[PDB]
Amino acid sequence: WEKRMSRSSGRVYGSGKIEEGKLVIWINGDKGYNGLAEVGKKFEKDTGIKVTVEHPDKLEEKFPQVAATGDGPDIIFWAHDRFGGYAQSGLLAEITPDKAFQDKLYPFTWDAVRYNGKLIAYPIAVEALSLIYNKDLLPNPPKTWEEIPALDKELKAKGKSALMFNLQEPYFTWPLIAADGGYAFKYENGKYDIKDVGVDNAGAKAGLTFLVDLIKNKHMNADTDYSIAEAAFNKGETAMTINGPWAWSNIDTSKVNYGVTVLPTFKGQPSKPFVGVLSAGINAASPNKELAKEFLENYLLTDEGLEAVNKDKPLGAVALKSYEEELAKDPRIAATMENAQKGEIMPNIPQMSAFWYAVRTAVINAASGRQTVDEALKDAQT
Ligand SMILES: OC[C@H]1O[C@H](O[C@H]2[C@H](O)[C@@H](O)[C@@H](O)O[C@@H]2CO)[C@H](O)[C@@H](O)[C@@H]1O
Repeated sequence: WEKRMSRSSGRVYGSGKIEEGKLVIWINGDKGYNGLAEVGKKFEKDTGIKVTVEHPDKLEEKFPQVAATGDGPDIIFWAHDRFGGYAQSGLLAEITPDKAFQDKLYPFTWDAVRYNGKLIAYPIAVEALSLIYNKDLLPNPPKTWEEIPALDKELKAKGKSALMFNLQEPYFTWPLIAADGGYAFKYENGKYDIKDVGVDNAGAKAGLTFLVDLIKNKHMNADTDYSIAEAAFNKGETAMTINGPWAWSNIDTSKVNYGVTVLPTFKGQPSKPFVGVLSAGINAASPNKELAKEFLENYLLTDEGLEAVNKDKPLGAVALKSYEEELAKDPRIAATMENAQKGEIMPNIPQMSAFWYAVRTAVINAASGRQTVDEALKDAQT
């Protein structure tokens, strides 16, 4: 009864699900996938190996599902935080760059893709949220979160608003939650403590309460998502937004005269955005691991490869030492680094998936009023 009702009963996955002799790459739709496809086409021109870049919706949830059956892309791009879960499930190949190649990338970026002593992805770029502001509406961005309500009252009189950003993904609210003490998992003595979650302490509660108060006082709307905030800022309807380097391209196209700067402080403390390392993992069921290695090491992670992607959508602070130096001049990147400094590198442990889902629910429910801050964060905690 037990076996025969389960899909696992005498189950052997089919062969040839992932096509040998080509590369399929998944990357998020807010990244420079058209630029990545340019690198892929160069690879095809040189080597005859076709590269297909796709940007599926919710790829970070689709990948573990399809890869578990030996299907999916040869290469998956995502922030490093999801990869430990993939690795634990046996979905990622350990990557084997030689010492010469490892020397080309910053050591801390290799650390972000290390799991149980193994490298499980290639690091590409360091991402951190910054405060983005309309210099025409706001020549001087606020130093503190606390002064934003007063700013909104000013701009509401002019038919504008102070601030809009994605409230549907907890990634964007985390800088405020972590500012005065909130944390995900406590890193102590070489390991994250999965029983030590800091989403319901005094600091986290204070931060989320300030967010909820902004909404209660009609300075923000609870259902604002990525597209709503991006559209509003790039139309010049709101003075500020919170976003990463990938967003700069659309603002460059917009008519907005904008700047990128340090996130405001909360209770005198710097906002602490979670830092992500955009990373490329190789599917453990791929028959093309040698092709993937060649593409990633000798085509993408070069000055020419990163330039192609960066020209589509800015990567931020790239992990490649040689190319990072060329872009260090950019004040937007400098601001990105400053915020990344003040923040924390995301854990990559398998528990991150559940953590993000819990905090997503908590932030959405607190913001919309489905739950109080105390109720919401209590649930998020273990
Ligand atoms: O909001 C939870 C979400 O946060 C992070 O995702 C970021 C990603 O790192 C960025 O590159 C960009 O695409 O925005 C995303 C948020 O919408 C985590 O990496 C992710 O695992 C988590 O679910």
